[PDB]
Amino acid sequence: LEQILWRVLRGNLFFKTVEIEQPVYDVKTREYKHKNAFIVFSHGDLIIKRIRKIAESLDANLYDVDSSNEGRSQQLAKVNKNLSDLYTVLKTTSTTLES
Amino acid sequence: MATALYTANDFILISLPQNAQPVTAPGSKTDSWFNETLIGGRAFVSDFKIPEFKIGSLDTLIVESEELSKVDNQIGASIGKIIEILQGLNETSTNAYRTLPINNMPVPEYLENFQWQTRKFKLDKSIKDLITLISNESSQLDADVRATYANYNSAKTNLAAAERKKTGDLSVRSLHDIVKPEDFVLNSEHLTTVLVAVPKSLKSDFEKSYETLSKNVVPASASVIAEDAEYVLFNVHLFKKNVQEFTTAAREKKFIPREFNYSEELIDQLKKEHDSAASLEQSLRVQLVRLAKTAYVDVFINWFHIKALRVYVESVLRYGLPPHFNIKIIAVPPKNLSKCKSELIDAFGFLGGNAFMKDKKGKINKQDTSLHQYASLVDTEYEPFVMYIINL
Repeated sequence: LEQILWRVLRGNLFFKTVEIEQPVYDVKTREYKHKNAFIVFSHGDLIIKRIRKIAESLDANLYDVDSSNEGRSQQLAKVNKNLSDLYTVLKTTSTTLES
Repeated sequence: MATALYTANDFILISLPQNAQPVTAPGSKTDSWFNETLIGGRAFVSDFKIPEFKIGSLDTLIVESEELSKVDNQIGASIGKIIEILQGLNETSTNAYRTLPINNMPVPEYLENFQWQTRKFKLDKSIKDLITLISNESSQLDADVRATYANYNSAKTNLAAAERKKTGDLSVRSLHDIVKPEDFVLNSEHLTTVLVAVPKSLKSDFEKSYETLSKNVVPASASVIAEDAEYVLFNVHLFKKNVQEFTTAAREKKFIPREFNYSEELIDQLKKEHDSAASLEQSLRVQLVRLAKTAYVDVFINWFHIKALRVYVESVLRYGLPPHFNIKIIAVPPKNLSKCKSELIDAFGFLGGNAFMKDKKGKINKQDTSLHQYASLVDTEYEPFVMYIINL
């Protein structure tokens, strides 16, 4: 897709993707893999619907940060608290069950 | 490129912007330095005449491009079906009226003859306007062609049906012109005469067991006056209650079930309908040929203007701000694409990109994986410029 967008979309979006530091296990067959994180802007609209109906095939984990990059704060916290919480159920359940 | 096979040529269009150059030797620009570059000093390279067409969105661009491409290729298939049915008409044993002076005008120029060949081609319209215009115009003209060909299909089926009854061996034909009426005696309203036929081997052999029938079997007057193919027909008497018994008694030794109970109007109607079908098909072919060829030639212009519009779309995408450039035409003898394209097309692609270089290039689409689609409408890997199959 990196190159497909180059011509089907004219390459009209400033393509920006980065390597992942220490990726993790995939899910379907539940093993490891590597990936990259493309960042795409726009000011044309339906191009976005094109993006959706083309990228759903492989993986469409829809994401976008607040360009006004101060929402970042709550972005972090709202799920940092959630993970802090979920870190417990694992130990609690394991302990009770095994015991 | 091209698609047909005749004593004709092949044609292509290409996107060339202003910033582009024909890079084969430094110190020149587009229009010059490309006059005989294409081998032979024989070809003739020109541009295409087409202005802007007012557009609102790029998201628009894509949708009109897709729908157009669809209808374009659909009507390409339609025109293929046309040439097929025209050959079926077989105005000539070989292909006819193709490569002949198009619209009575020599073929070579009649496409580079395009000086904005206008029928309703006026800029006043908009994009959707001419889109639906041509779509529906093609729709109706092709439907008319379909009606023409279906009329011929029905006519040919019925003509063949009739011709079978006038073709083949005896006992498969009808009786409308091979016999004459004034033999079945109706002088008496008691006797009934059946003109049954028998093979040659036993023609006179039915002159022995033939008199056990009823009153007044008029004797010494039955014989054969015609021989359908090889076997023999004759005259038989039988009373009004002496029909099915005789039929079974005769079929007991294998005579075909074929009796033509006569009435003059039968042969009259048969001759009338044979003549009617003959004249029907005659007029049908002789007029539909000219009608179809006329529709064909009048269509060609829009059939190619649509792809001209396609390449204009391709342009306004690929290089944008000036919606037109030297979108160049090519005219060169055929059977030479192998060593008449590669250098220049590869050089223009080289100019068209600055981040990718590989060996395999093309347009095909194969549903193997995300790779291998090669268009700006479907996925692609390496396809800088734009051209297409152009031929009458």
